[PDB]
Amino acid sequence: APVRSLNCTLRDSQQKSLVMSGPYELKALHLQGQDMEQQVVFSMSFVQGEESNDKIPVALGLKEKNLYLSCVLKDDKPTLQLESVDPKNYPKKKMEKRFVFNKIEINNKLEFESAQFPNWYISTSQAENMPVFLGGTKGGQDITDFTMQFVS
Ligand SMILES: Cn1cc(C(N)=O)c([C@@H]2CCCNC2)n1
Repeated sequence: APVRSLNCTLRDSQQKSLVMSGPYELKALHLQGQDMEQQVVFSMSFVQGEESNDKIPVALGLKEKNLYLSCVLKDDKPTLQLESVDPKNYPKKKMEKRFVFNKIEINNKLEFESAQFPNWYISTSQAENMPVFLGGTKGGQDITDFTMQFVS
């Protein structure tokens, strides 16, 4: 059958919202009021992959855009990128592994681990106006847990 998807927003556990910071970067900042329209709306697709009660493979596309969050090596390091795809072919149920995150329930919140790079997570910084990135160090003040808000 088709792939199933939900529209949603994400905020980090410090309650920063995610906005596009150019065509291919996301940044996290504290947002409230009129400026909340700036936040990115995701289409979260429920994709093929290893699954358990608390760990659900997803892709994170930008709603109304042929753009997906993507985990690749860049200058020999696992990195988060926004990658363009052929809009005729996406979303699909068998997304390529660079596009897959394991959405994990953690202490009433959500973590997004790279399926491609075990124990690398979608991360934000403490400071505002910094990129969303793929973090692979568990020590430090980087934020790896989020809440989801459902969108019409
Ligand atoms: C058509 N469209 C979809 C999205 C999105 N997936 O976030 C957008 C952004 C929303 C934030 C304001 N700029 C444009 N525009």
